[PDB]
Amino acid sequence: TVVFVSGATGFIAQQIVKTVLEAGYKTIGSVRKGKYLKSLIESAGLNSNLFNYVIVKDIGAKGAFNEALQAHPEVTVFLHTASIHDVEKELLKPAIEGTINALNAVTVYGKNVQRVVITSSYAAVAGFANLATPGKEVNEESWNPITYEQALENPFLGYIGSKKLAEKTVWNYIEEKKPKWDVTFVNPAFVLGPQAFAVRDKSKLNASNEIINSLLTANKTKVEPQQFVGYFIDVRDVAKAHLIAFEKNETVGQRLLLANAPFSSAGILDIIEKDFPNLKSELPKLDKSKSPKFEETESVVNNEKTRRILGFKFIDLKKSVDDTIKQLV
Ligand SMILES: NC(=O)C1=CN([C@@H]2O[C@H](COP(=O)(O)OP(=O)(O)OC[C@H]3O[C@@H](n4cnc5c(N)ncnc54)[C@H](OP(=O)(O)O)[C@@H]3O)[C@@H](O)[C@H]2O)C=CC1
Repeated sequence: TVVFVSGATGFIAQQIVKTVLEAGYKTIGSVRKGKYLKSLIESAGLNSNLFNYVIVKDIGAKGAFNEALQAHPEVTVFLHTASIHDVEKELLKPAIEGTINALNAVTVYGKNVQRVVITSSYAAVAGFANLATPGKEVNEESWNPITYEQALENPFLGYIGSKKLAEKTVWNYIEEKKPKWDVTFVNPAFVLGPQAFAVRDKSKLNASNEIINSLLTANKTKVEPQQFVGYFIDVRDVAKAHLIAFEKNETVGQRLLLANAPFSSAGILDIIEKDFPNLKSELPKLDKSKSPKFEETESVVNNEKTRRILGFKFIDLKKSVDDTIKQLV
């Protein structure tokens, strides 16, 4: 098998590129640095003859992957991973077009592709903010009731909208165009965990791991840490689920809800104080009033279907946080 991965230099994608190579599959990643990632795998001890790369400056531009799928027609898996606070220019339309630019380039040029795995999100599963359904039931088939108009009112709700709607463009495409490849959706919740190989900037991680990292850099930046609630998932569990999304035949047309257990910025902090006492002078005191309560925004995730299909045991929060902190010293 030959697995293509868009935006390979990303947080989840680097873990995706890693666990695939550990399964012996070939890999071909996209890059905006190609030697930054190839020097990373070989030095990591991985079996390093299963990876090359392509250069793609932008995903939201038309035909972004055509010359990538016209230089290598051998690919048979497409892992579309590349897709918070922005600048408030435009976040919705490039997110839906960036996906469409790939569904138009995988169909028009990549015909050796059989399975496509679109990395979506839990934001396309349950509602946020004014559409919060606290205490209510959500599962693989549930959908965020947010609309395009109700989105991009916030860099937060806009990201929530841009992720719920970009998955819709795949659902509309597979029926409007009726392609020859099969689709699978991996819907990761709040992804935590350590980098695939090596951290590059210890002061700022990805937007998701800053949930952990802000607790460390708070006393340096003198920034009161923004607290969060919701469901977490370890980046290694998401990486393993992306393989099952194309290696297994029962994941076809399934929205793999990649959520473990609830979490909280306060709950994550307690793990760091116990397992890393040398940091007790670097960890802050969280305000009990600034803390969002769980039973108020988040629904009840019913991913019983996904856990049964994945079949493996996920990484607990303690191991996820411990492995995360171990990298940043
Ligand atoms: N907690 C989480 O991590 C969550 C993850 N997800 C989804 O999973 C995916 C992985 O995100 P994650 O790894 O955590 O975050 P990162 O920011 O680390 O990943 C971003 C990736 O997308 C690429 N990219 C972004 N914008 C562009 C662009 N305009 N043109 C080309 N490439 C671009 C980046 O390439 P480069 O870095 O080289 O610029 C990078 O590889 C995302 O699509 C995210 O929405 C879903 C829900 C939550």
